[PDB]
Amino acid sequence: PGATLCLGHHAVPNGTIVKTITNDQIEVTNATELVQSSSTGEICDSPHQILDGENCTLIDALLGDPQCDGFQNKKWDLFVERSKAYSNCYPYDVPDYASLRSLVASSGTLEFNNESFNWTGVTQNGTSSACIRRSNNSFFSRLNWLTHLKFKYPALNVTMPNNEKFDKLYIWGVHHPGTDNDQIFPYAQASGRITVSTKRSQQTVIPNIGSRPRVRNIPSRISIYWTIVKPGDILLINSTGNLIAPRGYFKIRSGKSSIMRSDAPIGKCNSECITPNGSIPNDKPFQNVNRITYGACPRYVKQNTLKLATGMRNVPE
Amino acid sequence: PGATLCLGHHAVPNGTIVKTITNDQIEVTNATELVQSSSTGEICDSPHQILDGENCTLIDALLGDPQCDGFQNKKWDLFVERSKAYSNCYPYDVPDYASLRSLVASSGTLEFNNESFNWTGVTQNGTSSACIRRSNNSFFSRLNWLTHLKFKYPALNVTMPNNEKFDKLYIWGVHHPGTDNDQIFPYAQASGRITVSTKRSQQTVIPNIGSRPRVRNIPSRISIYWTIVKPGDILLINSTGNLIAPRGYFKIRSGKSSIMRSDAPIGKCNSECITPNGSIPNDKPFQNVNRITYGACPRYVKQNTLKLATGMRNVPE
Amino acid sequence: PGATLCLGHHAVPNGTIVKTITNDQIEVTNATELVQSSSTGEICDSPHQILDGENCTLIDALLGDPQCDGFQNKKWDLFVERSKAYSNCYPYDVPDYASLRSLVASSGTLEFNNESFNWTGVTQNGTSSACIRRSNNSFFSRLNWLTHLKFKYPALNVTMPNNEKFDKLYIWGVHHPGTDNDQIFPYAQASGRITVSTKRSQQTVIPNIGSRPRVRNIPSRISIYWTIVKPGDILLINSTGNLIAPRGYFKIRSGKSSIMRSDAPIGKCNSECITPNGSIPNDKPFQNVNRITYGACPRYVKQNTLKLATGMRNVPE
Amino acid sequence: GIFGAIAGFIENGWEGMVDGWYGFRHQNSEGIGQAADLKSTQAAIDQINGKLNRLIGKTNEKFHQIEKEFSEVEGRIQDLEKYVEDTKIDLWSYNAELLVALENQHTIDLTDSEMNKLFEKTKKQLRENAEDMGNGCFKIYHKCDNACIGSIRNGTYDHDVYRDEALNNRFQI
Amino acid sequence: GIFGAIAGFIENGWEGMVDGWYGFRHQNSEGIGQAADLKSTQAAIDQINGKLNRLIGKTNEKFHQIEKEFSEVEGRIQDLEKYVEDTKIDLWSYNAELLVALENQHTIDLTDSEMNKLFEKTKKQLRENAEDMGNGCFKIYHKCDNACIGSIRNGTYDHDVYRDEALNNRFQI
Amino acid sequence: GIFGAIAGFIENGWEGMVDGWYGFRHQNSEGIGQAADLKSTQAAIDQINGKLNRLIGKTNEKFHQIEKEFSEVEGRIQDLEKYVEDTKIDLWSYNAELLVALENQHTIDLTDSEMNKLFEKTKKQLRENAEDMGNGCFKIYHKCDNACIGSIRNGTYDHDVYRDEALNNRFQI
Ligand SMILES: *[C@@H]1O[C@H](CO)[C@@H](O[C@@H]2O[C@H](CO)[C@@H](O[C@@H]3O[C@H](CO[C@H]4O[C@H](CO)[C@@H](O)[C@H](O)[C@@H]4O)[C@@H](O)[C@H](O[C@H]4O[C@H](CO)[C@@H](O)[C@H](O)[C@@H]4O)[C@@H]3O)[C@H](O)[C@H]2NC(C)=O)[C@H](O)[C@H]1NC(C)=O
Ligand SMILES: *[C@@H]1O[C@H](CO)[C@@H](O[C@@H]2O[C@H](CO)[C@@H](O[C@@H]3O[C@H](CO[C@H]4O[C@H](CO)[C@@H](O)[C@H](O)[C@@H]4O)[C@@H](O)[C@H](O[C@H]4O[C@H](CO)[C@@H](O)[C@H](O)[C@@H]4O)[C@@H]3O)[C@H](O)[C@H]2NC(C)=O)[C@H](O)[C@H]1NC(C)=O
Ligand SMILES: *[C@@H]1O[C@H](CO)[C@@H](O[C@@H]2O[C@H](CO)[C@@H](O[C@@H]3O[C@H](CO[C@H]4O[C@H](CO)[C@@H](O)[C@H](O)[C@@H]4O)[C@@H](O)[C@H](O[C@H]4O[C@H](CO)[C@@H](O)[C@H](O)[C@@H]4O)[C@@H]3O)[C@H](O)[C@H]2NC(C)=O)[C@H](O)[C@H]1NC(C)=O
Ligand SMILES: CC(=O)N[C@H]1[C@H]([C@H](O)[C@H](O)CO)O[C@@](OC[C@H]2O[C@@H](O)[C@H](O)[C@@H](O)[C@H]2O)(C(=O)O)C[C@@H]1O
Ligand SMILES: CC(=O)N[C@H]1[C@H]([C@H](O)[C@H](O)CO)O[C@@](OC[C@H]2O[C@@H](O)[C@H](O)[C@@H](O)[C@H]2O)(C(=O)O)C[C@@H]1O
Ligand SMILES: CC(=O)N[C@H]1[C@H]([C@H](O)[C@H](O)CO)O[C@@](OC[C@H]2O[C@@H](O)[C@H](O)[C@@H](O)[C@H]2O)(C(=O)O)C[C@@H]1O
Ligand SMILES: *[C@@H]1O[C@H](CO)[C@@H](O[C@@H]2O[C@H](CO)[C@@H](O)[C@H](O)[C@H]2NC(C)=O)[C@H](O)[C@H]1NC(C)=O
Ligand SMILES: *[C@@H]1O[C@H](CO)[C@@H](O[C@@H]2O[C@H](CO)[C@@H](O)[C@H](O)[C@H]2NC(C)=O)[C@H](O)[C@H]1NC(C)=O
Ligand SMILES: *[C@@H]1O[C@H](CO)[C@@H](O[C@@H]2O[C@H](CO)[C@@H](O)[C@H](O)[C@H]2NC(C)=O)[C@H](O)[C@H]1NC(C)=O
Ligand SMILES: *[C@@H]1O[C@H](CO)[C@@H](O)[C@H](O)[C@H]1NC(C)=O
Ligand SMILES: *[C@@H]1O[C@H](CO)[C@@H](O)[C@H](O)[C@H]1NC(C)=O
Ligand SMILES: *[C@@H]1O[C@H](CO)[C@@H](O)[C@H](O)[C@H]1NC(C)=O
Ligand SMILES: *[C@@H]1O[C@H](CO)[C@@H](O)[C@H](O)[C@H]1NC(C)=O
Ligand SMILES: *[C@@H]1O[C@H](CO)[C@@H](O)[C@H](O)[C@H]1NC(C)=O
Ligand SMILES: *[C@@H]1O[C@H](CO)[C@@H](O)[C@H](O)[C@H]1NC(C)=O
Ligand SMILES: *[C@@H]1O[C@H](CO)[C@@H](O)[C@H](O)[C@H]1NC(C)=O
Ligand SMILES: *[C@@H]1O[C@H](CO)[C@@H](O)[C@H](O)[C@H]1NC(C)=O
Ligand SMILES: *[C@@H]1O[C@H](CO)[C@@H](O)[C@H](O)[C@H]1NC(C)=O
Ligand SMILES: *[C@@H]1O[C@H](CO)[C@@H](O)[C@H](O)[C@H]1NC(C)=O
Ligand SMILES: *[C@@H]1O[C@H](CO)[C@@H](O)[C@H](O)[C@H]1NC(C)=O
Ligand SMILES: *[C@@H]1O[C@H](CO)[C@@H](O)[C@H](O)[C@H]1NC(C)=O
Ligand SMILES: *[C@@H]1O[C@H](CO)[C@@H](O)[C@H](O)[C@H]1NC(C)=O
Ligand SMILES: *[C@@H]1O[C@H](CO)[C@@H](O)[C@H](O)[C@H]1NC(C)=O
Ligand SMILES: *[C@@H]1O[C@H](CO)[C@@H](O)[C@H](O)[C@H]1NC(C)=O
Repeated sequence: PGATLCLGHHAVPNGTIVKTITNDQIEVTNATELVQSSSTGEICDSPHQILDGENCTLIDALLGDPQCDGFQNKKWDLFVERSKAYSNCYPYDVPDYASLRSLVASSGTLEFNNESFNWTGVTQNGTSSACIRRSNNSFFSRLNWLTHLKFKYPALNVTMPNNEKFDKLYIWGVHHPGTDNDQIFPYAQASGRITVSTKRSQQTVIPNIGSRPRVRNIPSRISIYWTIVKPGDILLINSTGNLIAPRGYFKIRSGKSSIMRSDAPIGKCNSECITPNGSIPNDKPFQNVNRITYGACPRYVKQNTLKLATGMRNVPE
Repeated sequence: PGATLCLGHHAVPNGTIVKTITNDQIEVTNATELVQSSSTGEICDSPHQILDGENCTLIDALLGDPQCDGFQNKKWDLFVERSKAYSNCYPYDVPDYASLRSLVASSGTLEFNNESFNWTGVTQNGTSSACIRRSNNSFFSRLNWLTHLKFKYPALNVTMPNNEKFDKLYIWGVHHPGTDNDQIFPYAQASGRITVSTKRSQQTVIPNIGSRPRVRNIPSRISIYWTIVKPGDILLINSTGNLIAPRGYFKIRSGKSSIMRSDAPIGKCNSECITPNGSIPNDKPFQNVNRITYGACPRYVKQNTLKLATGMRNVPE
Repeated sequence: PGATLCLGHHAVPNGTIVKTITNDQIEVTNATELVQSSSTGEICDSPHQILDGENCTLIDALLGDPQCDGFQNKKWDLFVERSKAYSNCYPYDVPDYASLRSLVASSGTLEFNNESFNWTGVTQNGTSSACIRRSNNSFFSRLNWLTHLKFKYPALNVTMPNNEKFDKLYIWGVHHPGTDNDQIFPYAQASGRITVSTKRSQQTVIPNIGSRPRVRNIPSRISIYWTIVKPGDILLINSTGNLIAPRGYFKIRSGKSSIMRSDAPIGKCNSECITPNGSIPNDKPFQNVNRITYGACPRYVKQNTLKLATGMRNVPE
Repeated sequence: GIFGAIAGFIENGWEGMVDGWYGFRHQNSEGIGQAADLKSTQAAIDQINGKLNRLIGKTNEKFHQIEKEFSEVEGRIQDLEKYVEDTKIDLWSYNAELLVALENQHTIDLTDSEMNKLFEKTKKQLRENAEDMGNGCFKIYHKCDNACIGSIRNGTYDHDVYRDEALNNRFQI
Repeated sequence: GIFGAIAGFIENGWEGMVDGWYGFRHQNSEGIGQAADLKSTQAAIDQINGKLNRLIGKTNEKFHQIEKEFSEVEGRIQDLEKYVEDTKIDLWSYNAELLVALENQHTIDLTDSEMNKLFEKTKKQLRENAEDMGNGCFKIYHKCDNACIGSIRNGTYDHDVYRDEALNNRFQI
Repeated sequence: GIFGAIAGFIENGWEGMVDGWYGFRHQNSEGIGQAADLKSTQAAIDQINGKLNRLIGKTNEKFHQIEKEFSEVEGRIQDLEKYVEDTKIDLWSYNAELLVALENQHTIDLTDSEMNKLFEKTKKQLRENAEDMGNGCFKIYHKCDNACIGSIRNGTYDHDVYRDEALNNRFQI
């Protein structure tokens, strides 16, 4: 009689369809998903240092809007800005807002050092009803609104050397009055000029008198500027009025920090990859959750599924 | 005697040469071209909505140069600018011309809504011999050149709320006079200032008196600016002279519109892919006609031919 | 007895490990390196035309700082800027420095043509102790510091047509005085204004009086601007003071020129690929020496080694 | 597919083989049996694990990048930011699509290869004692009990022991 | 190339086979004939059509982009626009070159595979009734008329019917 | 790996074969010899040289680009310059990694293929005069001196000359 010996291979009742170079649908015994397509919906608070902005934008926390006093000197890996944030101080604009937001975000710190500027000849600490701190009229905590002393505002010519190892970031501003009265009451003279300079740079700004639509009842504006001063360089501030002076400098660091816009809640959990939709697992090489990511993340692709065969062709009985 | 049975394969007298991983020239029985390298030389008028600029740039049609009156309120998928275009109105410049051209191009509409600004105290509708419309002196149709009323030009402080669902685009300008006479005749006073503002933004511009090389006999210039006003925000225009006022706003849309520079004729035909050289077929995955494309187009590559084998190796008898 | 016939293949005692799709370490008989990871440390002077900046930045050589007089009218493929470079003339800044540096670098020439501007009414050739040329007080060689003639500085209104085939590049400047005295001594009047224009463009600049930190004992500054004038266009300079005038124009070319920051020595040798670390061989398709390259260069990758198998699997006895 | 065993000369797979990917079925005097071949099974699995090792858990860290959503119209710089991102995403999407298509074609081919290699090895082992029937089965021309079949599966079968019996059965009239 | 049939042990192709890609020529008592094998032919064609389905008519829509030609010198922003575009084009040009080279190597290999598979299937069908001559031809050791050849081409040949005749012819002295 | 010869049914390579990549060892009445096969050797080498021709000495010229190092903090434009470059480098690094992995898998497979093709060609040449032992060796069932072995290596061996001797030795009891 003899014998029969048959060579063969397994099969499964429930195969999965994959794509190949020659066939868009071929059934294999098993496959695995290469595109991460879901999130829990929370931003995990570990292992990255998360700073929830709550009601505050980064720029508001920088300038020192009263609601942002809790942010002083804080550090982050990722600053999270919420869509409910709003400003509640003197109305302002920042020419090239996006750049200042970016450079502070990537620096990753609000560390601020007070300096004693020689402001002799003027009244310091000007305040406004549009910027309430603890029921009192107030102002941005990091800024010093200078006004007349006994109806004179003499020329200011003030210097501050950088003897540190690091770059200093100075934030400052110009007051644009709504009317003639808004120029006379604080400075009691026709017109101001501001020149802020270093060995390597200069910025001059002229106040422009004129009505702007009222914001929290104020038709004036502050325009915010910045100046980086290198080690061994010197800051020079030369003003005849309308100067919103710095109280000191921010430390500028380099490292891995950033900023993200998200309304996802922060959770107590541990995930390396953050998206605005929430943290996502990072086992897969690709993802279609969000193009915006932070951390050790899969690469964003347009496909919502890509199946890698992990078994042979399935040829059921 | 028995038999002989031979296995074999076909061959052709006229094979084609392809490239492989191991050989730069191997002959196969058949191949197909993957790089589109020709055009008919016409831009097909279907299925995209084409707007031929003819003598007009997009910016001229926007401002309302007299030769561009036929463009009022038109829409496009693709605006086509011709190298023969020329301006024939008051000479002007647009700081960041390229951005305004871009944002209007992608909006895809010249839809304009007139608004009634309260211009009491000045003479409206100023005109010039450098801008002829129907034999008469005229001006840009979308702009309102304000001048003195009885040798006075009082301060203007005019407001316009945005109560719409969409962003409004305001185009406006400043007149820079060529001489002292070009300042006195229209405004009859020393110097103008313009501040255009919203809750979120402000732009101030000062006229600068001075001779520029004459263009169509005019040594003055207009400088063109723009302001986007969001729903619920308010436009504020504050001027003491030299204001080229808006007559209303443009609708700003988002969608798939763009602009292309081309001298190709428009034809009556149907093609999904437009290049400046003409429409091209889009059956192939790649093309070397032009890096500039619009529509469902093959991807631009540097190679002028890439042949995909569609048959076996050719081994002739 | 018969015979035995065995088929086989070679092997080597010293195989090399490569990566594959299915195995991260498999031994083959031979392999070759695809990533260039070393340099000699010199920039080869052939076959590209190298211009060693030595103590001079490109911008200093352009303006004509005294130490850079040897650079007049030179051409380069690659301009090499050294970290020891320093300025030794009147202190200056260039708004958008990086753009001017770039456009001159890519033009690849310092070819300068003198022009005779009609400067009647003023004193030409102003000089300074901060800019010593051959023991004498001097100035930037390509710039003309205009001052009063007999305590008057009349309005200047000067024209220069472009009748050439090429674009002309004009470099010019404004003097910002440190004090009132620095305005009176040179111009002997309150304030200057500069408008530089063409048929297609205009730039106006106002001097701003104010103390800046002293650089080589000078608290004033020059701000440098540029203007390109097309064939058939005309340059117009209109000033009432503080103008640092051009002496002519630079030719602007297009071609393959660039600029690189490097402290590597220039050697007498021949290499097509330059990096800031030195020239590198270009036999390999990839390199991990520097992302900055010039010439026929391997493509920068992050890996420091990638081994291509050039033999079979090694299966030792 | 490329070797012709799986979905080729082997008509179908075996749903009842649950302890390996490749194996042997036999019929002899003592009945009909099945056993998995662990070495071919492990060869295929090790290759697939090699691919997975190159794809799973290998992500890159990125930190501060560019903005990718915008609330205002801005023109030229914004157009460039958007185009850079769109360009990047299309290039990665292409990479991902091609990677999976190529890897899957290769997985199908390497699994077919392992089947073919096992078949070939078994054929050579049997020498003149069996004939290939064309469907992955050998007709063995001698009495081949459970220990004999085991010997073939373990690579220890001595063809000389049965050659006289087999030749006599094969080359009969 | 990788299987060794096309441009290998098959000396050359047949220009006179115009109704299929693979096939059979024979010589027997009734003459010399040729017939295409439709199943191998269709197997190769279906795979090539699979590639074409992934390459032809699959383009992406793009609309507003960045500018890519410039009439003025501008410096930094323009340098960046140009570099982004040049970067993109080089990356796509690379993708295109590699795609075609890989696909072509694979097409050559899969077509060789189909030839080899047909040869192997035919060899197994003939059992002990034929010997392989090494050039893609079998010497069949029995009378094999047109219907018999047809039976081999249609997969219906019963080797047992001819085995006695063939063994006697083969193993003669 | 995919054909099963190299690191498969051929147990190991030969360190003493220094004049070719593939070859023959024999044992006969006149001793034990070794000779390289130049045609298989050249086939493998030509394919590898084809890859090298596509990779070595093929660089692209670039000239003025964007800046890639910065001494000052600047924000938005600088962020974009850095991101463009980082994007480019990651995409090229990916291309390089994948290229080498794919090419190496293919080199290993094509070299295994050439070994298999030589084995198959030799097997077919010997017809009924030899049997495959399963380890890349044939048992030849006739007296086969140095000239006879040479004939097999040169593709000139006439199997009919020895067939009677071989059949008688093979099919003995
Ligand atoms: C179809 O194909 C896939 C891929 O080949 C198979 O899925 C794999 O299955 C194995 C074995 O079950 C899994 O191994 C286990 O991984 C666990 C970690 O899982 C998480 O993390 C990984 C990232 O590394 C993610 O991919 C995954 O989704 C999870 O989020 C370990 O915890 C397990 O360890 C267990 O055993 C060891 C002892 O050996 C112990 O040390 C542990 O304590 C624990 O008990 C284990 O290693 C593997 O994760 C799966 N891979 C993938 C990509 O999913 C399917 O099994 C296969 N299907 C069939 C039917 O065969
Ligand atoms: C060498 O290799 C190539 C690719 O394998 C072969 O070219 C293909 O040939 C087939 C058959 O002739 C072509 O099929 C026909 O396509 C027509 C549409 O053509 C246009 O559009 C496609 C995009 O989809 C473009 O690629 C192409 O260039 C054209 O611009 C259809 O109209 C045809 O349909 C006909 O038959 C059907 C019935 O089956 C009817 O419905 C129709 O009314 C009509 O009568 C047909 O489908 C195919 O387009 C070609 N592909 C390519 C990429 O070119 C060569 O034939 C081959 N050479 C040899 C000698 O074999
Ligand atoms: C392991 O694998 C590699 C790649 O297959 C082999 O390396 C190759 O070896 C050959 C032969 O020795 C080399 O060929 C020689 O190239 C020289 C030029 O070398 C430089 O330039 C190339 C770029 O083109 C660089 O890749 C290389 O690193 C060098 O910088 C020629 O000058 C040689 O020519 C000689 O012979 C000819 C006559 O045939 C004469 O015209 C010449 O005058 C001269 O005498 C020669 O062509 C080749 O460069 C190597 N390639 C690579 C990529 O390195 C190893 O040999 C191999 N190892 C083993 C043990 O086999
Ligand atoms: C430093 C200083 O002068 N603070 C003043 C401030 C400024 O003079 C003014 O904002 C400059 O533009 O003015 C404050 O009052 C004016 C303010 O009064 C409110 O009641 C009203 O709502 C506003 O429209 C405006 O008239 C201020 O609070 O801003 C007082 C402050 O001490
Ligand atoms: C609104 C208005 O004032 N329109 C005037 C216009 C302006 O005053 C002037 O352009 C402001 O710079 O001047 C017009 O005339 C002056 C013009 O006369 C031409 O003949 C000559 O070609 C020019 O050089 C210039 O002198 C004008 O047309 O521009 C009259 C217009 O009503
Ligand atoms: C063209 C001209 O006026 N040249 C003067 C120059 C300018 O007036 C001045 O730089 C404008 O700001 O002044 C020079 O002297 C003043 C200079 O004197 C030095 O001794 C001192 O070190 C400086 O602080 C300053 O007071 C000059 O060299 O700059 C003379 C020059 O002729
Ligand atoms: C310029 O016009 C605006 C709008 O009419 C004036 O602003 C309004 O002032 C009233 C009180 O006078 C406030 O109650 C409104 O809230 C203001 N509206 C806005 C939109 O700000 C403005 O006062 C005018 N300026 C001058 C100097 O007359
Ligand atoms: C400044 O100079 C320019 C050039 O000389 C003067 O412009 C010319 O004026 C004449 C009439 O006076 C015209 O015919 C020319 O067409 C003008 N040329 C150019 C290039 O515009 C200009 O008038 C002078 N300005 C002053 C205020 O005197
Ligand atoms: C404004 O302040 C600066 C700093 O005190 C003054 O500049 C110094 O002037 C002295 C001589 O008066 C020089 O020796 C120093 O080198 C200068 N220092 C710097 C940092 O420049 C400047 O003179 C003051 N300006 C005015 C107009 O009083
Ligand atoms: C098939 O079913 C088993 C058991 O339910 C499951 O574990 C496996 O993942 C499934 N496989 C596929 C390919 O769906
Ligand atoms: C944020 O503002 C909202 C709205 O006014 C308020 O209800 C909430 O208490 C504020 N939260 C914090 C943390 O200040
Ligand atoms: C700077 O301060 C000095 C010294 O008081 C003064 O002379 C000068 O006018 C000031 N300049 C400005 C622009 O405020
Ligand atoms: C993540 O958030 C974005 C917001 O733009 C949304 O469009 C996207 O679909 C979300 N994805 C998932 C998986 O929730
Ligand atoms: C060969 O010739 C035929 C008939 O003229 C033609 O249809 C076919 O496209 C040609 N093939 C090649 C590869 O050139
Ligand atoms: C465009 O301008 C040219 C040149 O002046 C003229 O001949 C033509 O009629 C104009 N076309 C239109 C459509 O206005
Ligand atoms: C704005 O208009 C108001 C009201 O007429 C006036 O007081 C003010 O000076 C104007 N400002 C400007 C800059 O024109
Ligand atoms: C398309 O137009 C461009 C203009 O730059 C030209 O350079 C290119 O060669 C043209 N291509 C074809 C196929 O006509
Ligand atoms: C092995 O050694 C030889 C002789 O020393 C050398 O030429 C060759 O390059 C080496 N091969 C490897 C793979 O290291
Ligand atoms: C460059 O400057 C240094 C430092 O002052 C000096 O020693 C050297 O001689 C200068 N070299 C040239 C070429 O001018
Ligand atoms: C330009 O020069 C002219 C003629 O001298 C003069 O009238 C005018 O005021 C000057 N303008 C400026 C801005 O210097
Ligand atoms: C080249 O120079 C750069 C300077 O940034 C340095 O970081 C890099 O490691 C150098 N590479 C080599 C191979 O010397
Ligand atoms: C074959 O190996 C298995 C171990 O898996 C063993 O149980 C069996 O008895 C062995 N049989 C022979 C004949 O070697
Ligand atoms: C084989 O099949 C063909 C149909 O294509 C038929 O004409 C022929 O008669 C068949 N012959 C046999 C012997 O089955
Ligand atoms: C085989 O070829 C070689 C040439 O390399 C020759 O030396 C040898 O004598 C030949 N032998 C036969 C039998 O053809």
